[PDB]
Amino acid sequence: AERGELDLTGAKQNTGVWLVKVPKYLSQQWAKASGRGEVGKLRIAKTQGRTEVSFTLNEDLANEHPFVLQSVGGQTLTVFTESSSDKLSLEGIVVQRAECRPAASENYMRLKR
Amino acid sequence: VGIRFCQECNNMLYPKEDKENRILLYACRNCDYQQEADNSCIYVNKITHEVDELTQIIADVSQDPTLPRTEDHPCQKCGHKEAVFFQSHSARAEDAMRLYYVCTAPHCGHRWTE
Amino acid sequence: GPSSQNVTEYVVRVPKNTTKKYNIMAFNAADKVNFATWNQARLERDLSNKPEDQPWLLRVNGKSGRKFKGIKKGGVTENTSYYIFTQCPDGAFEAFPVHNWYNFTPLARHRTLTAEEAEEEWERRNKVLNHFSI
Amino acid sequence: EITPDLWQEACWIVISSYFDEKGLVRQQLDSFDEFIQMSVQRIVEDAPPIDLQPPRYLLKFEQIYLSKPTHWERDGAPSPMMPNEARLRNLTYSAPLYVDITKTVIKEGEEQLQTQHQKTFIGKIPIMLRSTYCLLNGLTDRDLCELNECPLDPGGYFIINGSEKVLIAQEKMATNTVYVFAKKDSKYAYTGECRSCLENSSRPTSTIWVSMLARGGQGAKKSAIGQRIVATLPYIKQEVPIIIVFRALGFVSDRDILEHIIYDFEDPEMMEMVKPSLDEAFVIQEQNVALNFIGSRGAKPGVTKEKRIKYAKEVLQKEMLPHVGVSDFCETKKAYFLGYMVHRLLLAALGRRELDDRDHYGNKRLDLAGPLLAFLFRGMFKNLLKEVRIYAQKFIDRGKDFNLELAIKTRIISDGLKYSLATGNWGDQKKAHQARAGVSQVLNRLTFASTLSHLRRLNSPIGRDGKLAKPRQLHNTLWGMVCPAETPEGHAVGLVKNLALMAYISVGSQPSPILEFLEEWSMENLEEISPAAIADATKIFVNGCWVGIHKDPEQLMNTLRKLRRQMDIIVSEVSMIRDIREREIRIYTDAGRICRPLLIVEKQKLLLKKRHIDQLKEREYNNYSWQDLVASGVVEYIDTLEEETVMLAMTPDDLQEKEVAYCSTYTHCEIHPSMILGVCASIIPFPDHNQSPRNTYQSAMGKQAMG
Amino acid sequence: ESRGFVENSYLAGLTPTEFFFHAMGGREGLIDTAVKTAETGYIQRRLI
Amino acid sequence: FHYKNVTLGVPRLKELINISKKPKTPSLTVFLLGQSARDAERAKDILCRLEHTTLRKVTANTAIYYDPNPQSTVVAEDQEWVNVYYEMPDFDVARISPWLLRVELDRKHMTDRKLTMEQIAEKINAGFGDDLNCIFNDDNAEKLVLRIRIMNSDENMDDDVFLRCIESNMLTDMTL
Ligand SMILES: [Zn+2]
Ligand SMILES: [Zn+2]
Repeated sequence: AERGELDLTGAKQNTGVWLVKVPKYLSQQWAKASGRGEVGKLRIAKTQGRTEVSFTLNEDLANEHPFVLQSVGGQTLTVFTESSSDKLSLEGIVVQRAECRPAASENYMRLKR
Repeated sequence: VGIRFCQECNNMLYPKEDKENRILLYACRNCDYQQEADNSCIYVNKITHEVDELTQIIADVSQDPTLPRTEDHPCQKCGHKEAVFFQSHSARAEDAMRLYYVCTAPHCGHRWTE
Repeated sequence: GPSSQNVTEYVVRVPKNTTKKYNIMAFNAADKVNFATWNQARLERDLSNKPEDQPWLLRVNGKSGRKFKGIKKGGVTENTSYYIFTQCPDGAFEAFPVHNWYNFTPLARHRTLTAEEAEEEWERRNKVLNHFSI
Repeated sequence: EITPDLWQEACWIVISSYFDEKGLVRQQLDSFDEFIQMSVQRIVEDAPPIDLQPPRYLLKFEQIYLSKPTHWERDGAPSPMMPNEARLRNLTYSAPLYVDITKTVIKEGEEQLQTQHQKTFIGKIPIMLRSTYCLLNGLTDRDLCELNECPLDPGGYFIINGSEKVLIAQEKMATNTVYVFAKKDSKYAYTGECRSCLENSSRPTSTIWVSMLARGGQGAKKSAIGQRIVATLPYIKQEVPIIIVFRALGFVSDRDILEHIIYDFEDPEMMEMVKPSLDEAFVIQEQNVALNFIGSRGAKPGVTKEKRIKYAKEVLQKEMLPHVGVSDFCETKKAYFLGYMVHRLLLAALGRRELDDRDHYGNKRLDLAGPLLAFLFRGMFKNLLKEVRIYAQKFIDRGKDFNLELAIKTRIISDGLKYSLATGNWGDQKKAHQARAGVSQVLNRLTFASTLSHLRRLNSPIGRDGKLAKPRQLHNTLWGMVCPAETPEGHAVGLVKNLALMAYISVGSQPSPILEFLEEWSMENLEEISPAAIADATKIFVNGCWVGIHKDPEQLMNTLRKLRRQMDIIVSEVSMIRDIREREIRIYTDAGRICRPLLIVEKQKLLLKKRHIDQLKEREYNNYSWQDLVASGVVEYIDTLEEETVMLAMTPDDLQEKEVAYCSTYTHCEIHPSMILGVCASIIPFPDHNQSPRNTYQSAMGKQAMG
Repeated sequence: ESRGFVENSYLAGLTPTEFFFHAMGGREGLIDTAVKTAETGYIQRRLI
Repeated sequence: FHYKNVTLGVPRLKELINISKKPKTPSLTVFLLGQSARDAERAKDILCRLEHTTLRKVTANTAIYYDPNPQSTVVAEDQEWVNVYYEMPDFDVARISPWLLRVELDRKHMTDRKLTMEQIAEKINAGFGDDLNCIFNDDNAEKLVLRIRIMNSDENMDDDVFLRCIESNMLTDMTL
């Protein structure tokens, strides 16, 4: 029990976490999280040669965001915390990184043409 | 002929000599990690510099719209009858008027001099 | 396998509060650190800078253990916030904000140096070898 | 739908569309409208406030206005001055300048009292005639004659004390790029250079060399190890080894340093060359002692230790490569670029890439009236803020109060610009010895073709008597952008030059919208990548700054070119180079590059079908012109750098016929090869039949013919 | 023809690529005369 | 320039006007006394005998190997001649240096100057000292190699960097 003491539990549990990049306007929508903090629902479809993840906004939060999965290779990532009681804790190791993007961002099609 | 990096501090391993078993040992000068040498040669200096640029030219040069083309010399590895040729365009230009070719067929990239 | 034919749907929440700030602790893969070898760790802000900005000092295994220095990344939410997504017993997902990015690197405890003496050393070396010439 | 052998009347109907819209002095009129809409608002907006002090005060500037040129009569009644009275009464054609200032007093006296004085007078700026801010903008010939003005007068000059002054475009070496030369007289065997300037915000431009000492250094010591890579940073006296300045940024280890400089460890020939660079820098093996080493020799030798470690901190942070980033964060970028600068110096020593050319016209930029008056306006706005303090402190120590309308010395900006323009020396009045002379000479009004040939003239700032021929001889890259025949004799042969008929100089834009597209098209940033995934990737530069990598360059290049073809998202004046061999991609957006239009060619046929001609000969009552021709992807502006990755055909009906042919992958085609001549050299009949020096004499002789 | 050989006569006229190379030759021939005068004048003044 | 290299005209004049130490192309014209002035072969031999020739002009490549014993012969095929020397073993006075230097020569550049490694072998010894020791092949073998070790009297400052210094010093200061 000391201030500079770091909890290693998460790591030693091999606890995994997911990492997702989110646009600010969506994140600004999320600061207005519905209810306790709910923002919506995540949908995951995996097939024999294709895997699809997306998130859909809460109907309340509204008043499809597909995910792009990103590699975490080349650099080991873990999450470590600082409590409001300044206690330190390692929650886990990052097992996934991702970046949701708005669907059909205008022309792209024109720039392909 | 290559180079050796330390396995602890990731630095350059120097060659050293031990007076016990007459074997080359590679040592570090930050830590003292050790190991023996497999080829037992250190320095080589090529003065002829007769490196054939067939090992330096890239296969995507056949996408250049400013290079001459030929219907005479076909490719051997694929049989395509269109090539694109050029000169050394590098140093060692004393007697350098050879003519390297590159096949223009997509996904062949075969290169050859003559 | 389920990674191929696997399907599912889970709820996502983003709580407006947390009991602890969330940061990222990044390691070079090239080191392939065995976290199992970490019996204990100490974690303190670096003392060279003599708080929230302070680089971290990580000391593995209490007394006898490894040591790393963590340096803060330039930005973390300059254009896009980073979230920690965690699976809950109810299957629903929980998202946690990333407060900061710290870069952790390994430290060389041996090989101490003093450039004052080494400056004179290089000059002497650049002199003795230059002498006794021809 | 194709145009067979009706070509001789078709090429002269698109050229007519060009000049009916652009004109001949759009060179001058477009750089001015830029300096006065954007480049002047940014200078006052990006200026440090003057917090000063007990209470303390605030002052910051918000918005700039202008009014139409006006003359104040003898009894103080204003009236708009027409350009003719300015010539008759020896007046000056200028416009007054205002600003909004807000003043908040901060004394924590339980209240923050703020107040503002909007539209405060500052000074007067000259106005280039026929601009968007002149009294003659957008008038019809019935009104131009009513003010006693000529409808054929081109415009593009100032009226200063009755006279008519014209600004000469000055040449200048390109910035934010790496050049490798070889001084065969001094101690160095090779040298690199990079002049950096952080987006039009710095009065100086910090330059940094990365040298390499000579091989034949007579001395048994250095005979065995070899040459040592050295660096000559700014604001320091002594040379510095590169490994030292590398460690001052962190990166003390020698496995991490030697991955910013060498991108693949299967190359023993290069690693052998960098080995004797560590031996002498195996001295400062930690950060703080390294900062002391460079911090020991500055403009001030530090007596204490903390000041040197402080002094070495910013000089390595705000004077080293300011174009990459000037913030104290993001110092991994200053390491990669400094590594690329050294990785490129070794390639020039192993003989794997050729040295750069000094006079290659793709390494030059041009300073029009825009980037010249903006440089002169900074040094006089700082000088106006430096003397509001001196008036505030003297006036606030007595603690009375403050009044700002009496602090602004209005004669600073008015007489500052008007002086240097009228006399030419590009400096200050007490600085009639430190300035660049020869700019801003008097317009030539001998004959109408001597007027046009004056508003289109370049000038290389090298000396006027140096006997070195290489800055005087004709470069081949001058094809189509500078007239080859027109030049004066005497001592100024080849130093002043006139630009060709269709040559167009760019005006500049912001790289913001391309960067936001690049990141969403699968471009890995520099930070979040491993230095081993860099050997088979094409480093992507933008405007001089390394901003990522990409494992699929060609599709991006064609897509970008295609986007540029419609200029759909890209200002049609950006150039996008891709060199297959060196495996990188460059993009430019700045001002000063010189362009010229060409005809885009698909597989082997032109993209200009007959449908474009029979509707282009009708511009009078159809509203279809040059602009609707660029926006349809049939012509395209081609810079000088981009002109090395292209394959041109001179004439359609003769070079694009399938046969036993020269080439078969033509990418562009010329409009008419007669547009490679200047203004005074395109009035000669059959000049393709004369000896060459004869065409030079007449072009310098039809400028003094009475008419 | 690709490196400077002009094969026409002044009566039959030159093609554009030949008109450019001719201009280059003329330009160098024009610079040398501009140098020569100053050089010779100064050296003669010294000697005399 | 329209005329190898000779300076004429007004720059040659002011090279004569002053007697500045630096002519832009100093050159001594030479004439030949005997039948050597008649036949091209003796002219060419005195030509080669006058021209300066260093070592790096007659070498193909060099390599620093490591033979702790002269019978180790790390490279595969040099064992024959080094061995036929080894059955006549001389100069094992103090030690045998484990560090070796191996040099390859180009007979093209060798014969054009009428050189063969015998004279080189004595002068690379006679002229530098006796700290070096040269054994060599027979020229009937196509490739001309000669191997050198330091004189072992020094082994009873590192010898590797010293050997690299000597290698980088002899190919430019040869004076053949
Ligand atoms: Zn080591
Ligand atoms: Zn093929």
